[PDB]
Amino acid sequence: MKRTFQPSVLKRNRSHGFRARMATKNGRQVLARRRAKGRARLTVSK
Amino acid sequence: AAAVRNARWA
RNA sequence: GUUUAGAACGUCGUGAGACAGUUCGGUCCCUAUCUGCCGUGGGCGCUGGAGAACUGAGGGGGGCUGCUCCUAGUACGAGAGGACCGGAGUGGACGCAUCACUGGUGUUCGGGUUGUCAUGCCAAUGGCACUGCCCGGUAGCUAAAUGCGGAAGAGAUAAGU
RNA sequence: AAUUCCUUGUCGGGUAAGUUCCGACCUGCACGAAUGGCGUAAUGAUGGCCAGGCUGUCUCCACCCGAGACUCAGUGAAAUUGAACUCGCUGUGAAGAUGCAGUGUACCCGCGGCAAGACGGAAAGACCCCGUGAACCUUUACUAUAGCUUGACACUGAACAU
RNA sequence: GUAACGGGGCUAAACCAUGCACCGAAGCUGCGGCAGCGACGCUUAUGCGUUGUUGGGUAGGGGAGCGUUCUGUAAGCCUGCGAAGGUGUGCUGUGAGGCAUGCUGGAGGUAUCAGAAGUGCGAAUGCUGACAUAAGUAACGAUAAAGCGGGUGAAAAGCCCGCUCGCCGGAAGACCAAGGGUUCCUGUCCAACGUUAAUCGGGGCAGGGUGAGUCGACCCCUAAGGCGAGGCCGAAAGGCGUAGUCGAUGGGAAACAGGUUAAUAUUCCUGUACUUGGUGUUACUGCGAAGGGGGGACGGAGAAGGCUAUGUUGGCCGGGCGACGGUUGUCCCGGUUUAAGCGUGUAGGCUGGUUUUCCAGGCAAAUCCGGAAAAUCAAGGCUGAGGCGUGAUGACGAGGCACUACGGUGCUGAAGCAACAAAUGCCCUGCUUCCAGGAAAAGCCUCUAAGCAUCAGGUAACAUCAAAUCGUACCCCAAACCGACACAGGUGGUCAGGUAGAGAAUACCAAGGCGCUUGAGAGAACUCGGGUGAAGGAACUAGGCAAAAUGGUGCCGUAACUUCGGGAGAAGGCACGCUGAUAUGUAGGUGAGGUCCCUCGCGGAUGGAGCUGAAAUCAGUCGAAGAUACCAGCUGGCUGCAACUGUUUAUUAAAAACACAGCACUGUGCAAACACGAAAGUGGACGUAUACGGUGUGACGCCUGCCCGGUGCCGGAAGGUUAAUU
RNA sequence: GGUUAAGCGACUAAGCGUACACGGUGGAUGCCCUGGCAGUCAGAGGCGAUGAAGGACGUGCUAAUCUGCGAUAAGCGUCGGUAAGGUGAUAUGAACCGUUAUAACCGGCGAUUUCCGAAUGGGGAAACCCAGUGUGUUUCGACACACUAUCAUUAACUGAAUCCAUAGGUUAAUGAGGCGAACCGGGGGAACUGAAACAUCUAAGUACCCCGAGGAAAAGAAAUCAACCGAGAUUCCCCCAGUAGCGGCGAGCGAACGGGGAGCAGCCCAGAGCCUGAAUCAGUGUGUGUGUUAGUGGAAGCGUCUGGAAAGGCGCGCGAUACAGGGUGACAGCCCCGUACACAAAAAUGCACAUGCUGUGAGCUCGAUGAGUAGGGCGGGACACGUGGUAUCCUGUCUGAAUAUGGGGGGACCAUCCUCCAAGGCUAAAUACUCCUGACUGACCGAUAGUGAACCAGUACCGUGAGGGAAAGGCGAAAAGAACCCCGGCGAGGGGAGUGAAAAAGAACCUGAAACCGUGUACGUACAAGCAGUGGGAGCACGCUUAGGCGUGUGACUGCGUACCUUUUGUAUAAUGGGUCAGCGACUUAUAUUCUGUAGCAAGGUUAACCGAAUAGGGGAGCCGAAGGGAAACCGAGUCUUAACUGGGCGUUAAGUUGCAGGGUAUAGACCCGAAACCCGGUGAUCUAGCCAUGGGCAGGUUGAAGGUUGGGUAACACUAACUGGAGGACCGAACCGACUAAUGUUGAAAAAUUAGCGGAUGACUUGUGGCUGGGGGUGAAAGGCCAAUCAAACCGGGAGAUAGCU
Ligand SMILES: [Mg+2]
Ligand SMILES: [Mg+2]
Ligand SMILES: [Mg+2]
Ligand SMILES: [Mg+2]
Ligand SMILES: [Mg+2]
Ligand SMILES: [Mg+2]
Ligand SMILES: [Mg+2]
Ligand SMILES: [Mg+2]
Ligand SMILES: [Mg+2]
Ligand SMILES: [Mg+2]
Ligand SMILES: [Mg+2]
Ligand SMILES: [Mg+2]
Ligand SMILES: [Mg+2]
Ligand SMILES: [Mg+2]
Ligand SMILES: [Mg+2]
Ligand SMILES: [Mg+2]
Ligand SMILES: [Mg+2]
Ligand SMILES: [Mg+2]
Ligand SMILES: [Mg+2]
Ligand SMILES: [Mg+2]
Ligand SMILES: [Mg+2]
Ligand SMILES: [Mg+2]
Ligand SMILES: [Mg+2]
Ligand SMILES: [Mg+2]
Ligand SMILES: [Mg+2]
Ligand SMILES: [Mg+2]
Ligand SMILES: [Mg+2]
Ligand SMILES: [Mg+2]
Ligand SMILES: [Mg+2]
Ligand SMILES: [Mg+2]
Ligand SMILES: [Mg+2]
Ligand SMILES: [Mg+2]
Ligand SMILES: [Mg+2]
Ligand SMILES: [Mg+2]
Ligand SMILES: [Mg+2]
Ligand SMILES: [Mg+2]
Ligand SMILES: [Mg+2]
Ligand SMILES: [Mg+2]
Ligand SMILES: [Mg+2]
Ligand SMILES: [Mg+2]
Ligand SMILES: [Mg+2]
Ligand SMILES: [Mg+2]
Ligand SMILES: [Mg+2]
Ligand SMILES: [Mg+2]
Ligand SMILES: [Mg+2]
Ligand SMILES: [Mg+2]
Ligand SMILES: [Mg+2]
Ligand SMILES: [Mg+2]
Ligand SMILES: [Mg+2]
Ligand SMILES: [Mg+2]
Ligand SMILES: [Mg+2]
Ligand SMILES: [Mg+2]
Ligand SMILES: [Mg+2]
Ligand SMILES: [Mg+2]
Ligand SMILES: [Mg+2]
Ligand SMILES: [Mg+2]
Ligand SMILES: [Mg+2]
Ligand SMILES: [Mg+2]
Ligand SMILES: [Mg+2]
Ligand SMILES: [Mg+2]
Ligand SMILES: [Mg+2]
Ligand SMILES: [Mg+2]
Ligand SMILES: [Mg+2]
Ligand SMILES: [Mg+2]
Ligand SMILES: [Mg+2]
Ligand SMILES: [Mg+2]
Ligand SMILES: [Mg+2]
Ligand SMILES: [Mg+2]
Ligand SMILES: [Mg+2]
Ligand SMILES: [Mg+2]
Ligand SMILES: [Mg+2]
Ligand SMILES: [Mg+2]
Ligand SMILES: [Mg+2]
Ligand SMILES: [Mg+2]
Ligand SMILES: [Mg+2]
Ligand SMILES: [Mg+2]
Ligand SMILES: [Mg+2]
Ligand SMILES: [Mg+2]
Ligand SMILES: [Mg+2]
Ligand SMILES: [Mg+2]
Ligand SMILES: [Mg+2]
Ligand SMILES: [Mg+2]
Ligand SMILES: [Mg+2]
Ligand SMILES: [Mg+2]
Ligand SMILES: [Mg+2]
Ligand SMILES: [Mg+2]
Ligand SMILES: [Mg+2]
Ligand SMILES: [Mg+2]
Ligand SMILES: [Mg+2]
Ligand SMILES: [Mg+2]
Ligand SMILES: [Mg+2]
Ligand SMILES: [Mg+2]
Ligand SMILES: [Mg+2]
Ligand SMILES: [Mg+2]
Ligand SMILES: [Mg+2]
Ligand SMILES: [Mg+2]
Ligand SMILES: [Mg+2]
Ligand SMILES: [Mg+2]
Ligand SMILES: [Mg+2]
Ligand SMILES: [Mg+2]
Ligand SMILES: [Mg+2]
Ligand SMILES: [Mg+2]
Repeated sequence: MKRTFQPSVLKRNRSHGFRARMATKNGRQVLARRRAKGRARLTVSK
Repeated sequence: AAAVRNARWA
């Protein structure tokens, strides 16, 4: 039965990618929080 | 989780 | 049925809604540890060991009944009617055993047949299609099939004589 | 009558027997005309009722074929659990006892089964009530408010007519 | 289950009345011990034969202590002659405790008196970790099915090989996209992983493997949409949006066949092609846009016709003479394959064609497009399957002989045709028809402006360069993706064999791929999935739930009612196999040779061979049964509700609910009402009352009566009342 | 003696119980710290277009990762320091480089510094794609550099409608872009909560969002206060004082004057001269002084004992401006590193003083004296002050002066009197904070603690995403990490051997507890009923004793005896809690106040900030007490009440105050755990709903509308017949889609499916790939449905330890 997750690399990068996040300050604040937290992977982009 | 069984009375 | 969330009627309420008013629809989970119960074993005991056949303390099962016939168309009754007591026969329900008979089943027996595949091919067979679909059917199991059972007799009694 | 409480109203039809169904009656507790009324072919995994066929649905279950259940080998959970040397009865007792009293019964221990009890397991009860709890929703509850609308002033000046 | 003496039992072992005994409590008294308190004797912060008396206890109040970690005491003391810690034992205090010791351990520990607290745990469905219980119980994941021999190995039901059996075969096969990311191949290993074992594996480990001018991506082009210079708007942030710039799921240049690896291939190799640019040479020469025009370029449904894929049969080639009757035969088996490209332009589709002339149009211009006229031609042009030829004296090819590591390698290699059937593929982006009226842009073609017209540039022919970069293994309806699992689930596209059949249904098979990662026995109850059933036939049950039954084609026949369409497949009935005949293989379809005609070809007309091939009738024949299996409607009658197809509570409700066409009311004059937005703006709508929004009703038929008091709405404005302001 | 009879009769343990012994599992306890926690004293408070922060990919003798570094890639140059050893770590090895100064290492200064990222040539799904221009190369295929973002400012050149102009346009210069902890200023700005409800109010101008800046920021040089005396910018601390006041006068909020301290600093414009470059400030060089960024020297012990090892014991010394610490085989002043002291800089740089240039103007005189402003009306806000009688401040709105002969303020207002001069600016110090650097400290933690992280931790892992977020330390002194032999599958595992003090330290490694699970021994147990114990007690076993019998284990048999906690009038209760063990887990802290105890002083007691070599001392600013009464003025051992009290009320004999400890109260989370919710900022339409764009799919078999043709009929129709036609949210039925019934399954094969049937199946169909709508919002053929397994208000983070009269 179809579940909530249907993988799509193009959709995934357009939704949460580095350029999508950095386009707005609110997403840029996510990067600031993840940089402050010390995340190994800042964004979802490979 | 669960869904409160309805075997209850009135 | 009642008893959620859907919906509708009547009714109440400005309304959301409400009504032991009504209508339609609407998830019933648990692999048994213990007690209990039904079966079936292991261990040990019972004073040498072992193999049998018993006694029965105790416990359980079973305990129903109709209708005809004879007594007797007698007792009783004006008649209409019609027995007690006692003795036969034949059923119902229930229970037990059994498969000789009557049947069921008998995907392990035999045959018929459809489609297709294979055995080189024909013929003859086999596979698969619910046992392909069917027709029969041994033993066994089985009831609807057929045998049997309920008692009589004692003891002590209930109410009552 | 999806609307009738009394009520299974009354009558008729259907059945051996019909609180349902169908037809009427009107006594409409508490129908009613676009919050539509009455009819209506067709349509409907639509509701109710009836008939034929059909059958193990049932009288009343029997047999057979498979998959489990059972035995062996291997792997190997779970919910639950205060501790247990965890019997019946009658009575008592936070008022329904394996555990108290009295009394009866019962050698020790598995296996296959059945679920009567352990107020069995599941989930800090959804019903009821409570808290000067929560939330949504309603309105002619309260207090506001967006919006809409009214006028004054400002943006905004100059003739004429009443 | 006696159950109304606790029971036994009792005729006193009951009751009544007198006694004298005895039993009976943590009460009382003895004999010790501890503590509190009161007034004393001496002495008294201490204490004394003190003495008297008190000492059940929750909430709670008061008082006094133990122990733990840390600081001072402590650069002390204890300690490798065994510290802490742990584990025993002994002693001791009213208690929390203390002391000492045996063993363990192997380096710290700490008196005393003070000081400070993360200072004392059984509970909180407490938290974390560990370990039980049920329990060696349930389960080991679709009932598609396995069996044997051999091999490897320490070991084989599970691995490998071989021979059988069974399952899928519109899939359980093949190829992809998406997604995964090495799972691919080889070697090696069996701890863990695999619901068992495992020599095996999608496990561990080590190597190897993905080769492109043509396939994709990238690239050019745009859709929805995103971003957005300036700009507009907004407390700030920001919002909207122009020019622009992104964004495929769409539009744009080109490759096919054969061979080859353990794993890659339209990528490598062989053979044969094609395309777009760059450069150079040569010839002929008007070029040219951020411009114009054309083109690209487009629906649904339906109807055929022409084809191919493909299949069948025959022919041909090769092989077979049959494990058991027959089988030299009209017998049996197998093969009978060849692309892109190039040439031809066919069936067919579309369009009249060719000049000259004029013109306020196509933002300017235009020779182009669009217009106006005139002339002349009976044609011309465009598009397009397929076939044929070439590609191809090649490749492929059954098989053959030699070698060899079961592989293989090398050599050779026959026929390689026809008829028929036939698509959902192609012609077809066609044709016909309908209303709901069916992208864009660029590449491409053409036209001229400005700017060059010796040049440049354009056209044509050769030669030549260049075609980068990234993806390419493998899975891809699943054990590799989404579901926590090697999960009875989900997941888009392409391919579509034989027999029967209308069919992609269904059954049996081919190619191909599998038997689903625990088995072996037993053959109880009971449960699940099924089979059959005497007699009755809904008596069952809320209810014919379920099951059983019906089921096909042809023909006959078919009611009430109806909106005339229906109802209707109404109901109901008849015929179905096989063989022969009509007619040895028919009607029909297809159609060669041959013979005429051609302004000549992929031609036309005859012609009928050969193939393919129903349907009907008659006769015969078998069985209980001929739509024999699978497959495949139960029917009728009354009635409520909703007109109907549809929609809905993903995961207990599919309905009478919602929607619905229709109807009516009302708002709305377009800078519309309204809605989203502090606003700009956007939607409404690039629409204009024959429109749009809101509301209610809910096809159709017949109809929709009375009330404006209340509450709303609309209109009026004289009067009463009334804000800011003055 | 034999044979019978009767009575009694131990010995059995499948197993089990208790005790003990020996193990297994497990990792508690103890010990340990290259990790944390809280501070002290300093420094440093930014980085970035000269390309940051943060990454991606590379880079070694390198397979991976870590740490460095960037194609010059664990590095290169130079200048110093230092050097006999050295090529970072896991982590050996290999191949080498050095050894008296070009090994290596450290520091200063440079060079290089791929790709992404403000990212800046364009684009983009970050680490990728695609260019343009120009210079220079040539092998004629190409190649190498450089430049090309936007905005602001400035200057040139050009350049509309439109004649000039202006807008606009093109260049060229500068500057800005981003990141970063807290502190600061400003623009916006909650709710939970408290009020035992709840509107004003509180929470709170807090949380949060946004803008901007600095090492501090801000504020700041009186149109200020005072009160008839005076003070003299701002900021900060202690008082004043929980006072005056504010307030559904409730909850609560809460000054100022004045005083004590820290630190002090004043100027410029609103204009012209006379003087003149004056003072001062800013640039820069130039030295000095003092730092910073590498370093150098640095005292003094032997013997003996125990022991694997001495730093321990026992002897006898020595140094100390060094007995701070660390390490070394057990506890080291003299073994080592250091420490106390004494020194050091080629180069860079801070700070301070001096000095030289470049600006900069000092002084004097005469003027001038901040207008849509003050004020006012209206509406709000800020002042402790909520409109109140409300001054003062800010202004959305509407008005509107005086102007030194004048204005502002003195808490309504007026007069008088004091005080000051707004409508222009600048200004150090005292103050706040710590991402970061260095040193040091702790009655702070010691692996369930301390940061989430002592370990390759913001990792593994979870989630679409925002976001959430772990577990996991210890062999020994030295790996000496067990050669060799044996069993086993050329295994695993084990037995020997060997190493070591010890393997009773063997890598599943310090110590090794408990639950739990085993082996052995003793005793008990197979006719026996129940919280499993207790009192009594035989027998057996065993240890002492000598026969006194005790001690230990077990325990037949027997009297009595229904767990614990919580909550209750009341529980064996069949009421709640708990499978067990171990670890952790709840009345604290700060301030204020009262009371008690105790100590000190005493009609007095005591300081706070601050100063201070500083727990001393100074500082008495203040606070409490010694006098009260009254609303108050006032009076006073009295006073008030009243006209007045013989009165009556309250007072007058009675020691307090400051510490420490403790009992209460108050504000903070206030003993701990637990809500459903409210508010704020973000993340989600890869699921689902709707919509948009672009593609795809729907085997087969029926019914046969309109229309058309040909007849028949009509004057023509109409009408009628036949044949063509192929209409439909048409029919039957696969794919596909739906999900009506039943069974199964219900700790599933599956957190919604399977099997057999069922509905639709050319359409209001279905589907792929993209896109759009976001939380009081979406979307919804409408069920309160759906919006990532969550919906009558999603998810994540924050307010937040909301609140919880309840358990
Ligand atoms: Mg019901
Ligand atoms: Mg059910
Ligand atoms: Mg049940
Ligand atoms: Mg027989
Ligand atoms: Mg049979
Ligand atoms: Mg054959
Ligand atoms: Mg079969
Ligand atoms: Mg028979
Ligand atoms: Mg008798
Ligand atoms: Mg007798
Ligand atoms: Mg009698
Ligand atoms: Mg009724
Ligand atoms: Mg009747
Ligand atoms: Mg009726
Ligand atoms: Mg009505
Ligand atoms: Mg009406
Ligand atoms: Mg019906
Ligand atoms: Mg019937
Ligand atoms: Mg368990
Ligand atoms: Mg029990
Ligand atoms: Mg009882
Ligand atoms: Mg059992
Ligand atoms: Mg049962
Ligand atoms: Mg509740
Ligand atoms: Mg109440
Ligand atoms: Mg007493
Ligand atoms: Mg007492
Ligand atoms: Mg200490
Ligand atoms: Mg300690
Ligand atoms: Mg000891
Ligand atoms: Mg040691
Ligand atoms: Mg504690
Ligand atoms: Mg087993
Ligand atoms: Mg069991
Ligand atoms: Mg089983
Ligand atoms: Mg399986
Ligand atoms: Mg085998
Ligand atoms: Mg098959
Ligand atoms: Mg792998
Ligand atoms: Mg493989
Ligand atoms: Mg093994
Ligand atoms: Mg592998
Ligand atoms: Mg190639
Ligand atoms: Mg490539
Ligand atoms: Mg292509
Ligand atoms: Mg925009
Ligand atoms: Mg802009
Ligand atoms: Mg595309
Ligand atoms: Mg069309
Ligand atoms: Mg063909
Ligand atoms: Mg033969
Ligand atoms: Mg033609
Ligand atoms: Mg491939
Ligand atoms: Mg492959
Ligand atoms: Mg799941
Ligand atoms: Mg999975
Ligand atoms: Mg699918
Ligand atoms: Mg069976
Ligand atoms: Mg059957
Ligand atoms: Mg029958
Ligand atoms: Mg029969
Ligand atoms: Mg009945
Ligand atoms: Mg039924
Ligand atoms: Mg009908
Ligand atoms: Mg009815
Ligand atoms: Mg549902
Ligand atoms: Mg649905
Ligand atoms: Mg349903
Ligand atoms: Mg309606
Ligand atoms: Mg009226
Ligand atoms: Mg009215
Ligand atoms: Mg210690
Ligand atoms: Mg409150
Ligand atoms: Mg600075
Ligand atoms: Mg030195
Ligand atoms: Mg002034
Ligand atoms: Mg004013
Ligand atoms: Mg005001
Ligand atoms: Mg007043
Ligand atoms: Mg007031
Ligand atoms: Mg005021
Ligand atoms: Mg640990
Ligand atoms: Mg250990
Ligand atoms: Mg006994
Ligand atoms: Mg006892
Ligand atoms: Mg307790
Ligand atoms: Mg209990
Ligand atoms: Mg419990
Ligand atoms: Mg005191
Ligand atoms: Mg002092
Ligand atoms: Mg004083
Ligand atoms: Mg007085
Ligand atoms: Mg206190
Ligand atoms: Mg408290
Ligand atoms: Mg239809
Ligand atoms: Mg259908
Ligand atoms: Mg239908
Ligand atoms: Mg959901
Ligand atoms: Mg809410
Ligand atoms: Mg949150
Ligand atoms: Mg708060
Ligand atoms: Mg809380």
